[PDB]
Amino acid sequence: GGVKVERQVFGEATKQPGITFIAAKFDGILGMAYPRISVNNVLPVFDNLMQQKLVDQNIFSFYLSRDPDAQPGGELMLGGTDSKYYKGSLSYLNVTRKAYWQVHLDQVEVASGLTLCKEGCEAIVDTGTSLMVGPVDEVRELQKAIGAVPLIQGEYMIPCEKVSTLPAITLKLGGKGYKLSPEDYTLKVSQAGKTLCLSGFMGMDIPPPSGPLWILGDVFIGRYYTVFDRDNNRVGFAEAARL
Amino acid sequence: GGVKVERQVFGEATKQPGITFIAAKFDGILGMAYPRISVNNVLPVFDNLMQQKLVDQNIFSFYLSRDPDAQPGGELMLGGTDSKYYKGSLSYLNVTRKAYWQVHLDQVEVASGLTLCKEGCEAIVDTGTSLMVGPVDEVRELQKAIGAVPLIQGEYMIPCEKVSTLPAITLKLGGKGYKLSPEDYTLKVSQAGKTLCLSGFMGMDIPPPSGPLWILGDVFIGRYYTVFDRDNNRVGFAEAARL
Amino acid sequence: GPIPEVLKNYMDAQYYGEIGIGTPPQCFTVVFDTGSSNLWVPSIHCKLLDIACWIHHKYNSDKSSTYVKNGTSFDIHYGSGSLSGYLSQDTVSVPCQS
Amino acid sequence: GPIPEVLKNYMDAQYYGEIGIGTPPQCFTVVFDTGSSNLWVPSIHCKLLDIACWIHHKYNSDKSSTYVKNGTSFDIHYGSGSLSGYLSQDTVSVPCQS
Ligand SMILES: COc1cc(Br)c(C(=O)N[C@@H](Cc2cccc(Oc3ccccc3)c2)[C@@H](O)CN(CCc2ccc(Cl)cc2Cl)C(=O)CCN2C(=O)c3ccccc3C2=O)cc1OC
Ligand SMILES: COc1cc(Br)c(C(=O)N[C@@H](Cc2cccc(Oc3ccccc3)c2)[C@@H](O)CN(CCc2ccc(Cl)cc2Cl)C(=O)CCN2C(=O)c3ccccc3C2=O)cc1OC
Ligand SMILES: *[C@@H]1O[C@H](CO)[C@@H](O[C@@H]2O[C@H](CO)[C@@H](O[C@@H]3O[C@H](CO[C@H]4O[C@H](CO)[C@@H](O)[C@H](O)[C@@H]4O)[C@@H](O)[C@H](O)[C@@H]3O)[C@H](O)[C@H]2NC(C)=O)[C@H](O)[C@H]1NC(C)=O
Ligand SMILES: *[C@@H]1O[C@H](CO)[C@@H](O[C@@H]2O[C@H](CO)[C@@H](O[C@@H]3O[C@H](CO[C@H]4O[C@H](CO)[C@@H](O)[C@H](O)[C@@H]4O)[C@@H](O)[C@H](O)[C@@H]3O)[C@H](O)[C@H]2NC(C)=O)[C@H](O)[C@H]1NC(C)=O
Ligand SMILES: *[C@@H]1O[C@H](CO)[C@@H](O)[C@H](O)[C@H]1NC(C)=O
Ligand SMILES: *[C@@H]1O[C@H](CO)[C@@H](O)[C@H](O)[C@H]1NC(C)=O
Repeated sequence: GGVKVERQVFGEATKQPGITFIAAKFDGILGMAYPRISVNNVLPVFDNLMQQKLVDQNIFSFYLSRDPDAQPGGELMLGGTDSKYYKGSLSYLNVTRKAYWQVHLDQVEVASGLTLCKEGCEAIVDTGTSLMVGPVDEVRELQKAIGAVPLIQGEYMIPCEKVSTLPAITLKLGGKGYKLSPEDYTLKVSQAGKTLCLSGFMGMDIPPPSGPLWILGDVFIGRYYTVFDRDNNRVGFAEAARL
Repeated sequence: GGVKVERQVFGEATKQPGITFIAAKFDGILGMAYPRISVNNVLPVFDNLMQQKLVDQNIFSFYLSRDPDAQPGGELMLGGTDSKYYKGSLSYLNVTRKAYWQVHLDQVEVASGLTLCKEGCEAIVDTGTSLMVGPVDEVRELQKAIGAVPLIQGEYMIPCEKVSTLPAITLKLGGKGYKLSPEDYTLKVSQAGKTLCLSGFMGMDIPPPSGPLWILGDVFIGRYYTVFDRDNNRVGFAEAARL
Repeated sequence: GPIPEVLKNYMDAQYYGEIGIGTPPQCFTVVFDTGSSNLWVPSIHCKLLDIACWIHHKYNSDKSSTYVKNGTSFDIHYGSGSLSGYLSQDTVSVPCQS
Repeated sequence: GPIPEVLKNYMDAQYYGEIGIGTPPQCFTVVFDTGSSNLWVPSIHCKLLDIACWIHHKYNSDKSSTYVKNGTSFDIHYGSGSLSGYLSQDTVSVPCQS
């Protein structure tokens, strides 16, 4: 039991320079934002699917496991939600700008007292970004508060023995608090008995027309089961089921 | 039944930039040339082995399969030759310069009549180079004769339907002819039903103190079982066993 | 009613699932990316020596009975990378269903 | 008498065999390269995020009873690439013999 989106226009890649496409364990990318930002004005997969009336609810939801070894690694539900991957009830935010899955982020507060996005800002919910992304200047100051050292390309490191004593980061969305604990916003990249704790916050300034933007990435979605509603142009969050 | 070379000084690599080390299916490199070109004047593995008297004959030989699917892919014999991987009897050339495994190459003749290394030149026998390497100017002219098109980084392409009708290349070493057929000097890089014929000759100028040099690589060794003699500082060749 | 699509999780850095393109379907793993709106996969018409082309699954139009030629050039610029090729039209299956 | 060492052949482009470094031996695949005279393997002291470090087998001095510290910096420049690190001393087994 699957779904078949006929007459779908896609790209046949002939040139993929840079290390990104050598580092990628996947073959390509299935874009799931709005037709608005589609390259060569190609109708998106979910858009063509909605048009062929292959779903009763024009929504798609994501469960992302935060345990690499946990099976399955995640689940995309097309045409509904999966209640067994989330706890409690969904909380919705409206899409501001219908290009990316953009929402209004009220503020980012650190338990130590530090405040970023102090008077509100714009954020996108991006499944294809592993980390939380914030502006260079705001993230540098955030990483001073957690005591993380600079690494490369806007990334940071924390000595794992310090991770437990770190403060909680809270993201205010729809007037509601979205708490990420130190464990939630730090990646434990382990191999051969060597463990390196990587900050789940990255410093990158997105330039206009697109930005500035915060990117709520896999760090956030992994903690909060996300619902993408094209019927009502809203985003849903619920604490994701975990062990 | 193996061999244990004690107190061996090696490198613990911490930085490996460039795509080479991402493209490599191996972990490192065990250098087998003379102590003369050893970085940080570290005693080589075969040199320390000879000193610990772990072999009766201070020689090592290589069998390299030219069928990727053929098992084993090759065989290194430490302290002898493997008569079951070569046909007939060994032919020896003396090492000119005892740094690389350098020999005098009398000439390179193409059956079409073209001659490269016309009045003799210097060549190294290098197991860690896949292709035959020659000077940029001489190889460009050689690839005109085989009708091969330029690709990138001194490499070339031949349409596979043309490969069979190509001329034989002969390398004169120790006054003896070393014939490579079109199939011997062209790599059939196949995948997903797509076949790309790659020239086994690459154009690269090695600068002094090292060069200029020709590199007799895996293309040559795969056809001719090679013996490396540190006792008598010579190189042996015999037609390798094939099906 | 709803279509479940299992995702693989590589080191909490990359989440991807399996799709199909063609009749009969050719399988590819893709990132269902909410930060973009295009769909692309490697072509059989890429350089075999290019690390990115070789190590991934390539789409072959000749193996598909539902393929519709387009040919329009495309270029995509993501946060972490750039790629180029050409456009094609075919059926997309979710999951692959071989 | 003579020690046979089986080699793997990857696409007629790379030939490599298995060796051991340490007591007990830690296995690594190496290119027995006649065009060079040094021996090196990836260290456990390399950046986990660096593609080359992660995807290969790393040597760990702490797991070896025969390891002798050196520490001298090294830099190697091959035809196709460059690497750096530091020198160490230990027993090398051919083949690995775990
Ligand atoms: C370390 O953490 C990460 C950091 C980043 Br920045 C990404 C990332 O590039 N994600 C891509 C998807 C993708 C592509 C290629 C490879 C991928 O995975 C790998 C990555 C590395 C190695 C191996 C695999 C993932 C988009 O989801 C980001 N986005 C939207 C947000 C955004 C918006 C705007 C701008 Cl400027 C920049 C950004 Cl990051 C995009 O790439 C947007 C691309 N884009 C459009 O689609 C578009 C349409 C119209 C106008 C302008 C644009 C535009 O810039 C991923 C990360 O880990 C997974
Ligand atoms: C496409 O065909 C190929 C082309 C080349 Br050029 C090589 C290659 O670099 N071989 C290296 C070994 C090696 C290292 C790292 C990776 C390897 O494998 C991969 C490669 C790509 C992707 C994945 C894996 C292999 C040496 O065997 C070459 N040599 C001696 C000759 C030579 C001699 C001199 C000079 Cl300038 C240049 C050369 Cl090519 C060397 O690298 C020599 C290094 N070197 C010394 O050792 C030395 C000591 C003292 C002074 C100077 C030198 C010196 O330059 C390999 C090829 O396919 C396998
Ligand atoms: C190859 O496939 C392409 C589609 O994947 C074909 O080109 C595109 O065709 C679609 C419709 O199928 C067009 O989309 C419409 O665009 C209008 C207007 O938006 C934009 O139009 C112009 C086009 O020149 C563009 O430059 C502007 O920026 C506009 O924003 C919308 O109102 C519609 O709702 C719909 O989205 C694409 O515009 C068109 N693209 C191009 C580049 O022309 C193409 O024809 C196919 N080729 C072959 C040979 O079959
Ligand atoms: C770390 O290990 C290193 C060895 O792997 C140690 O340094 C090297 O030690 C060897 C002997 O074990 C020396 O080799 C000898 O060199 C002489 C002369 O050749 C060169 O000598 C100088 C050295 O400064 C060099 O600069 C010149 O270019 C000469 O060509 C030969 O005649 C011998 O036969 C033998 O090969 C190395 O020279 C030496 N290297 C260095 C850089 O000093 C090192 O001591 C160890 N470190 C620790 C802390 O234990
Ligand atoms: C979203 O829009 C609806 C109207 O369509 C409104 O009832 C709701 O309060 C809005 N919520 C937010 C968070 O903007
Ligand atoms: C190699 O040197 C030996 C003397 O050690 C000599 O008999 C032989 O003819 C030489 N052969 C070549 C090819 O140089």
